[PDB]
Amino acid sequence: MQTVIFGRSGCPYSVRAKDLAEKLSNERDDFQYQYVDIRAEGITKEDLQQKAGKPVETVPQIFVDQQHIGGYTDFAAWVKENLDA
Amino acid sequence: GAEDAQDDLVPSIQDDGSESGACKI
Repeated sequence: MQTVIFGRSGCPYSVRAKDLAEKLSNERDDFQYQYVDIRAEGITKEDLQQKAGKPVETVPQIFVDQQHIGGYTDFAAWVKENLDA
Repeated sequence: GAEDAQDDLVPSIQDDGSESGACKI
């Protein structure tokens, strides 16, 4: 499992979304987590929405096993569908 | 006159899925 995060270093809710993946990475051995800047790196929600195939407006901006999965919102609901299911 | 602008918080910090935050470059 590979989970990739676009822009931690820029806002607290994006950090919380990153931290959720890192927290899961702490909890298990299957689950690997990756952080990539967008505000530093010169990337934006206009780039991310094209790559993802879906018009995005705001954060979070996460991908799981190379696929777009929102982040803190999607990820909490996804984690819940496993651990609270 | 001379004032400060403050935001009240009725909800708790509960960790479960806020979908937005307008963050970028």
